[PDB]
Amino acid sequence: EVQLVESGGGLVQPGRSLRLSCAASGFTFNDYAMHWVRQAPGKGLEWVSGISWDSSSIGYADSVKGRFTISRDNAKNSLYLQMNSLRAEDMALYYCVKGRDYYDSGGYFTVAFDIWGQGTMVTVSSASTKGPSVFPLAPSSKSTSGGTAALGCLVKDYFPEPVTVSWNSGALTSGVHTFPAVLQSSGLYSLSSVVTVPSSSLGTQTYICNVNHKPSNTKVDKKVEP
Amino acid sequence: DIQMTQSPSTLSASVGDRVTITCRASQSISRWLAWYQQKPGKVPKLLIYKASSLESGVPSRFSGSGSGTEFTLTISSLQPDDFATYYCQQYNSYSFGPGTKVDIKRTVAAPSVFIFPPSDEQLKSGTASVVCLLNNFYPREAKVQWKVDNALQSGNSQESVTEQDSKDSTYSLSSTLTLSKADYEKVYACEVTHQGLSSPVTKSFNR
Repeated sequence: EVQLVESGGGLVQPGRSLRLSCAASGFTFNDYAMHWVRQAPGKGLEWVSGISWDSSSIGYADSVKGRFTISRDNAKNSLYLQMNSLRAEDMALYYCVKGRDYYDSGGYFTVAFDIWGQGTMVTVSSASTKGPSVFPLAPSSKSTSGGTAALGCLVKDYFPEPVTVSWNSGALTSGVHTFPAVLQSSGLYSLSSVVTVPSSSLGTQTYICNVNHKPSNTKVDKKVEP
Repeated sequence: DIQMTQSPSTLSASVGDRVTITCRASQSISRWLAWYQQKPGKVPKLLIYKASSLESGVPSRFSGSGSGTEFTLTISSLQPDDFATYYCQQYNSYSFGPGTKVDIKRTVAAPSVFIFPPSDEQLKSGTASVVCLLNNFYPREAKVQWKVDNALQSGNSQESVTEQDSKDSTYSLSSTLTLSKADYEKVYACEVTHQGLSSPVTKSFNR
């Protein structure tokens, strides 16, 4: 299976550096141009940089020229982006992306930009890494309607993104709404994750939320009840 | 450089409608155009390359056309799961268009309104969060006010909204009232307005 696994994203002061990496597998890495593409929160896709199979040609968007350096190590099937003098505009999700085959000039049997890495987050900020507090949203008379109750978890005061939330270790997906994070004036993120379930199941089932905030090495399970 | 533009920037349309999204290049790029679908929280997915070639295993309701300067992506019969932002891209120097965000039109559906007071656990550390939940409504537009002992609030609440549900095309919405433990020792009410409710609705609790 054809894959691009990214790493090296994280939190860095304005003016400082980070190196992204991307490990390729399931295809002949040596034969392909490779690219970086980014997406700032709630905005569009922006092509950032590309590099030929043998590194003999390299391209940059005007907004990164002189600050970013793309490179590759074909012996290690790896693509890198060295980012220096990081600023606000560079805060984004960064995608590793598979380009054109060297041999197929016209793309008569090959298509470019078909395989994307999962993304890695770059946060540019002087603020501190902080784990979330995880509070229950308890089901009650005031969170019920006919045959359904709503319950949840409040995941408050973390920096930077992201945080993930599951219910009962993935065994409960149906009826889950995990809300997008919002920035609180204080400069920290917060979100809720809720789920609606049969009201009669409150007696038979246990509902636990699994919160993971990798940047702070915080894992928390919270059981939530009437 | 080559500038890519798209129109309209957003559109809403019913299940079964024919939708047409337009992409434009500042200068001629022949058939060197690609189209991407991005669902929120997921990586972009290539739908069309070389203006009209369908990428493998992409449903046949998607089609592309154009050569030169003007391009279209057509969804012949829109489905609930086609909710996304669609980006064109010039296939020579890799630059993207700004995207068209497609929403699914469906029948009006009034929200279910639930309220949650602060947890005991939280209260302990001197902060209180009241959460009001609007569940499974359409359309996305809504109004939530906070009242405390009848006093209407300002600036001390933040809202968040989910993406369209891919089965039933509804939205849900959280409003979170933030107050100190101090201030919270002082009947808390979430009031909601929406096209589906004949008149506004208020969920509240005491203490």
